[PDB]
Parts: sequence; C-alpha cells; structure tokens
Amino acid sequence: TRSSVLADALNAINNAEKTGKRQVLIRPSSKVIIKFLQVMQKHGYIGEFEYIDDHRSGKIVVQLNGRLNKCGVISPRFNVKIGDIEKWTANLLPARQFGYVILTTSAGIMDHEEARRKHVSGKILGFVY
Amino acid sequence: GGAKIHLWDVNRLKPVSDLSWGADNITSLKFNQNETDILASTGSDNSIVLYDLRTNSPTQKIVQTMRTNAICWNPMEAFNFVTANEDHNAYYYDMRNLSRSLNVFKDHVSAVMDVDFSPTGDEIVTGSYDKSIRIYKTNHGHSREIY
Amino acid sequence: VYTPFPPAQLPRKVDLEIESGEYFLSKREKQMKKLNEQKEKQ
Amino acid sequence: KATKRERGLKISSVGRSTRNGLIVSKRDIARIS
Amino acid sequence: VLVQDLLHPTAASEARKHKLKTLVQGPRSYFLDVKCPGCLNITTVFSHAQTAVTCESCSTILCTPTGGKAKLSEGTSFRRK
Amino acid sequence: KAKKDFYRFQVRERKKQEI
Amino acid sequence: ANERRTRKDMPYISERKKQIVGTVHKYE
Amino acid sequence: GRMHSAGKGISSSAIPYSRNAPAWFKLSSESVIEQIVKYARKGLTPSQIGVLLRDAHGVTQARVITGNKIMRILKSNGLAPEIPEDLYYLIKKAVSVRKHLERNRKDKDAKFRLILIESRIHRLARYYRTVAVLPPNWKYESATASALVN
Amino acid sequence: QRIQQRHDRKAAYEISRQEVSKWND
Amino acid sequence: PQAKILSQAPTELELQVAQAFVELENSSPELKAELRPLQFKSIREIDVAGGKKALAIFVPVPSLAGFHKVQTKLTRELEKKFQDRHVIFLAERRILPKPSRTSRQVQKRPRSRTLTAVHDKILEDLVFPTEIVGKRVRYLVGGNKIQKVLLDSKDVQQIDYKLESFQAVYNKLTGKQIVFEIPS
Amino acid sequence: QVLIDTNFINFSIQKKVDIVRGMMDCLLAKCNPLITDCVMAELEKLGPKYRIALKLARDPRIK
RNA sequence: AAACUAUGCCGACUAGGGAUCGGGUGGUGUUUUUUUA
Ligand SMILES: [Zn+2]
Ligand SMILES: [Zn+2]
Repeated sequence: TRSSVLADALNAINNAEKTGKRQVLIRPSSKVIIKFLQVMQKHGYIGEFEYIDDHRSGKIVVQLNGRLNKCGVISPRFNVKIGDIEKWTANLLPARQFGYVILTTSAGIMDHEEARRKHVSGKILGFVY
Repeated sequence: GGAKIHLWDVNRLKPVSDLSWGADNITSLKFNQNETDILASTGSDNSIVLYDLRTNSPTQKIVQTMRTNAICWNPMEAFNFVTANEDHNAYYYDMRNLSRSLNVFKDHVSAVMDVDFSPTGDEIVTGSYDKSIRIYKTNHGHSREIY
Repeated sequence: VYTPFPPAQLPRKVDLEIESGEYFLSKREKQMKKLNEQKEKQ
Repeated sequence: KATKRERGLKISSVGRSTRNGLIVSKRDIARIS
Repeated sequence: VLVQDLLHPTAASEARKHKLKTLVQGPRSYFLDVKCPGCLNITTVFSHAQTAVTCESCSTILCTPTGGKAKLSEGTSFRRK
Repeated sequence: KAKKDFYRFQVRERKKQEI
Repeated sequence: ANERRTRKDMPYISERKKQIVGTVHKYE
Repeated sequence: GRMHSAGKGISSSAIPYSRNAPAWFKLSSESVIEQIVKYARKGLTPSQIGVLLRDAHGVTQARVITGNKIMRILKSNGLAPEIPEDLYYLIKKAVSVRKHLERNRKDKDAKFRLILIESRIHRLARYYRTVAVLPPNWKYESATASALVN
Repeated sequence: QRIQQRHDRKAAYEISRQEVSKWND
Repeated sequence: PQAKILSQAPTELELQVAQAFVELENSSPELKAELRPLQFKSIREIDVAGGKKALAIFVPVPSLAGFHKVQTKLTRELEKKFQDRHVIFLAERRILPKPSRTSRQVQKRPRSRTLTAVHDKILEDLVFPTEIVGKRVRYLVGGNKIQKVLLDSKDVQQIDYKLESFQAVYNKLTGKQIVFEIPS
Repeated sequence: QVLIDTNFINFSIQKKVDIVRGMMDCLLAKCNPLITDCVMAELEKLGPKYRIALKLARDPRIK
C-alpha cells in the first residue's frame, strides 16, 4: 500500500520543493525520518520543522527555503565497505564534494563524510545533493 | 538574533544583556533610523515584537496569520515600518497602533523575502521568493513596477 | 451445465502450513518433521 | 505544443529511480563492488 | 481559503476544515443533557445517537436516529454538556 | 435484537437443548 | 456577498485588519 | 481502495486528544462494568455494547472509561465469543446469501457477491488462525454454517 | 514571576509611545 | 493523627502538613469522611527560579483519583494554610527495566510503566485540573530542540500564574526542558 | 588552454567525469580551462534545472 | 455479422474554477402546516 514512510516523506519533500512551496506537511513520522531530516537541516538543505502529535503517528511540518536540489532513499539497504563508500559517492552524486551520502552504522545514522572522520561505515539509506 | 536576542557589545566578549518575549527563536532584527534606542524583530511564532533599549525590555508583540521575513523602518518618519510577510504581502505598520496596518501592498504571487525603503522615505522595494522585484510608492498600495 | 454454487477458493501456502500445524513449530522441530514427511513419502 | 518538454539533465547514474526510491540491482552492486 | 499556515491556522480555518483533515483530527459530536418531561429526569445522550433513547423511569422516547445528528422529539428540554 | 447464539455460554446451552 | 445577504451579524473585517491574529498589550 | 468496491471513501469516528473522561462524567467505573455485563447476558455483541453505552449513559468510550477494551472486560468476566464478531457476521451473511440463492437459483449478481464474501471470509479466518486465536483445524463449510447458525 | 514582568513591559510601552509622539509632532 | 496519615515516613514538614489535613477535617463539615480513607506516601518541597516555592504530593493511584475528584477546594484551603505557595499532587509510579541479553526470569515490562508513559502521567497530572491539547517539538538548525505543551483555556486566569512553577517543578522531577503555551 | 562550451559541461556532468582530472588523463598534461562570460550566461539562462552545473562551473580553479 | 474517419503526449501531480449527483452540518427567510400523522 503506502510504499514506505521513508520513501513517501522524502518524496513529498522533493515534490513540494520543486513545485515551489515554502513549507510542507508529512504524515507519518519516524525515528528514522526525524534523524534524516536533522542531518539535512544540519547541512543546510532545509530550514526548520515542527513535529506534531496526535498519538496515531507524528505529523511533521518542514519549512524549506530553496537550497534542496534532490534528496532520496535507496531501496536495497545493502552493505558497503570504505573504498566502496568512496566509489559509491563518486558514482551517485553529481560530483565529488557536491552533496552527501547518508548511512546507518552501528555507531548511528550520519553522513558519509563525518562517518569517515569517525572511521566507520555500514549500510546506505539515501543521498542528498 | 538566535535562540534569544542577545544585545552584544564590541568590547565585551560575553552577551551584554539578553532579551526575549517567549522562548521561541527570533529570525530577524532591525534597529531604526531615528530613535536609535528602539529595536524591532520578528520570530518564528509569526510575531513582530518591538523592544526598547534605553528601557531595555520588549515592549509589544503582535501575532499575525503568517510569519514575517524581514522588516525595515522609514528613515524619514521614525515610527512606521514595513514587514515583508510570507502571505505574499508587504504590510505597512505604524508603531503605536499595532491593531491596524497602515497599508498592505498586495501583488506578488509567492512569499516576500526582503523589503526596504528608499532613503527618501517614499518608496519601497520588495524582493520575493517568486523571481521578481516590486517597487511601491507608499501612498497607493499596488505594485508600481516589476523587475 | 450451469451451477449456481461457486467453487471454493483455492487455499494458500500459509493456509497449508497452518493446516500441517508446522507454522507453530520451532526451527529444529519443523526441519526434523519435514525430514520425517519426506522419509515417509519416500 | 508539439515540442517535447525539455527534460532535466539526468544525473544520479546507478539504477532505477521509482516510487520506493532508488533501487540498485545486484548486478550493479557486483559491478561496482 | 487562499493561503494559510500549516502550523498556526485560524479559529475559522479550524472550524471550517473537515473533521479528519484538520491539523489534529478530532470529534464533531457532543452530548445533550436532557430532562425527560414524563418524570422531569436528567439524562445524557450522545449528540449523534443512533437509538430511540428512552428514559429509565418514564418509558418515553427522547431522540430518534435520523442520519447524522440524533433528532430529538418534541418537548424534551436540553442543554449541551 | 440480541444475537441468540453469539456467546460461549449461549452455545453451551445450545448443546444442552440439542441433547 | 452571499454569506452576507443571508447571515445577520457578520462584521466587515477591514482588509487592514484581516491578517492580524493578536496583540498582547492592549488599548482602550 | 475500500476493497472489492472501487470507491475511495473515508467515513468514521475520530478520537479527541485527551486520554481521560470529561470531568462532568460522574458514573461508577464498576457501575458501567455491571451494565456491560448485564447487556452481554442479555445477548448483545461488543460493538452494540459500546453503542448503547455511549448513547444512553454519556460514557464517552469504554477503552478510556475503564482500563480495558470491552471484550477484555468480557474475557475477565468469562464472556469471550467462540469466533470474532466480524467473522460471525460474515458467517451470517454467507448463510443468508446461500439460502437466498438456493430458493432463487438465477441471481448471478448474488453468485458474484458470494464469491467476494467467501474470499474475504477466508482471509479473516487465515488471520485468526495466524494469531491462533481460532483453532488451527477450523474450517469454513456450509456444514459449519448450518450447524453454527441453526 | 511573569505578571510583574508583563506590567513592567506595558509601562515601557507607554514611555516609548510618548517619545515617538514627539517625533510625530 | 500524623502516624495515621503518613505512610512509613515521619518527617517534620510531612507531619506539619498532615496536621494541616487534620485541621481540614476538624474545620470541615463533610471533608472529615470525604478524606478520612485517603492517605499519601510523601511530600516534597521545590523552590523556583522566580524565588517562589511549591510542593509535591506523592500518593498511590486510588487516593490520587480521590484527589482528582476533590482537589480544587483542598488546594484552596492548603494555600490559605501555607500562604505564598504552590501545590501539586503526583503519583509514585514504579519503573521497570528492560531485560538485557543476559537476563534471568523477568517479566516483559509494561508499556505503561515504561520510561515514557510514566513521564506523560507526570505531565498530565501536574497540569490538572486544566487539560492538555497538544505537544510540539521544534528542531532548530543548530541542533536545538524545544519541547512544548499546549494546554487549554478553561482555567485561564487562575493558571496563568502557575506556568513558571510548573516548568521549574517538571525540570526538578525529570531533568527535562518544557515550554508551556496556551492558544488564547 | 581549453575553452568550455555549455553543452560540453552538461555532457561531462551527465557522464560523471570531473573537468580538471578528466582533461588531465585525456591530454596527459595540465589543462587550464576557460569559461567565457557568454558560456556562463548561457548556463544561467538554461536556469533552474541546470543550477547543478552552474554550481559546478563557478569553480575557483576554472579560470 | 461486425467493421467503415475516429487520436488525447504520459505519471509517484499543485493550485483550482464554474456546473451537476449522493449523503452531512449551519444559517435563513418563503413554500409548506395547525394534538396528528
Ligand atoms: Zn421522566
Ligand atoms: Zn562571449
């Protein structure tokens, strides 16, 4: 039915910020959605956002300026080494220092650059550029 | 302007004095052109809050139907400003009576992300998230020219 | 010939495993019972 | 009208970009790793 | 109608939007306290009740279900609440 | 209105009346 | 226009006061 | 989808935010308990139990008025049903339609509907056996229909 | 406490209103 | 009746307030029998950053329900007893751990007694007699959250001067930061 | 010294070779690239869908 | 026996506009009608 919380929430952001709306509504929320969006706002791609509750599922209202270009989710959350981190970045993003790669490690959910600073790796959620 | 409006000083390495109405952020400051002791700021609870400094405290708060992105005072008149406001508008306020807007300039189609006054205290430029630029002559209140 | 009565729906694989009751069995019990079934069918 | 909608420049080059998001085939995983 | 914030809408926007598509889904029924006249009794009925609610003492009809809002019968005196 | 055979006790007395 | 030719006590919210939602300090 | 019928409708109850009763409620928790028990002894399904208790007595919703969902109350008081009420209603509907056909052997529309009903009833039975809340060797057949409705 | 803060702020507002009224003049 | 009011806890402030309860009884026509079967476990004092002071009343659940029934007037008279104070009832609800990978014969801990739902009961019970209608949490760019609690407006005036004490006491009891708001 | 045309930049991005290193491993010497104001203008004119390549071309090692 | 001049770029889709069909709420005056249906 509903394909995935991650897919649909991220795709809602993408649609609205290409159509031209200042702030979007998303339902539901998730630990993972929240963590992802925190990474995005940390790097600048969006602005700031509310989490609304009704006990059924958290809604989220995200004010985004215009800085996003695209950002999304990988379906097979496969496994990647460190040399493969580098090759995967260069092979996905529009260029080398352009964007970030977003991962789940046993250490936590986090971008590929500060992942490498911690000298950790793991599986791959998505990508921002 | 951050979590709470800190009034800094150049010499003192620490926030000289903190100010805030309610513990929301504050997204825009601007002082005024005369009465150099009066401050105005807008914050993410859709509010315009005026502050004094020679009295050193917030003085008034208005909550609108949608946030204001940036405000500016008119260097001829010292107590009217315009507030460029995401509901696709430029709202012209007088200070004392914040129960009514002196004007409302109304001809963009997306949010208005900055605004300013021709230092001849007559003319307004409004730049919008929609890729244009208005000028308004402050006595009418529609768009006077679009770049 | 016309039948007014519709034929029953063809049961599903999970239905079949519950019918065997194997679904409620643990890993080792299920594998050994599957071995028993194959051995007796053989 | 009869012109074609000027297509965006097509960037993220691994696999299929669809409803669930980006699917990278196991062929592709093995190809670049 | 034209443009309104996702987060801080109006009183009008709330009480005009639907009951599931408001910012926090909520109910639109309520409760009628009513005195039945046959005994001048006090009883509570669901504002949208779907049964011919009848007071315990006076076996008298209070409201007959009519689509959405439970429709009262003549001369049964209510408040809300 | 009542469903005459819904509850477990109901079906027990149904067996009773069958016997 | 329709809401007004039918409804009784509808105020004319002036368009220099449509978009305000509340002051804190007050007047007379 | 609103399955087997293509209308995309939505129509139901909401729930207020508060996890309590409104203060103006002043009935005994135990009192509503015996009213539940008495209506159950009279012979009403849990759905109708809830309906009566939220129409007649200002009991907003039993899940919050008491500590448990109402058939958890009925299990505490020994009155769980043999089959879930929705499955029971489906059984009743299937019996109805089958006997309808048998007297009336040409209602092909009804034949179609009976296909739909048997499909859904198989689905629900499978779910209940997955929970094992219903017996695993349990089946649907016209024999169960007759011997359980009559 | 909050309410004395509130009243302090109102007094401030009166002061600022006076000053700005002379700038009106 | 100080020993008849305490629950294995002789402390001087507790004895003073239990004597206050005895005064409630002996000056009260019906509250004698209204509260006589009602006891508590403990009382605690908390000062506020504003310089004022407040008190918390840890009670088991059933007598807490009794206070939910009969609270407002009791708070009135206890305030008149100890002028210049704030007062709150609370429930001592136990917490239960999560069994680890190497754990003995333990029970699957309650969703209600889990770390969250308890704190939610502290929220709602603290806020009582007025009710809660929202909970927001903002995430500003600098990784700066704000938790926020949307109350109601039925009790507006008598509560508008409780909010600071509320914030402080909840900080003292949980180490959390919460901001209270009322949509007027 | 190598002049860049808007279309060459679009295809370079679209096939993921970075300007400087790519030209280096093709020509096998250094390759100072040159964008003219006209090329930059055409990129910007193409506009929002091409904002990607615009950010790549505003590069402090592209003379 | 049919067939025999028909053809609109498409989709995870945004704001919609009039007119209509099926319920529902609210106002509100006309038509209605009044202890009987
Ligand atoms: Zn009566
Ligand atoms: Zn040129």
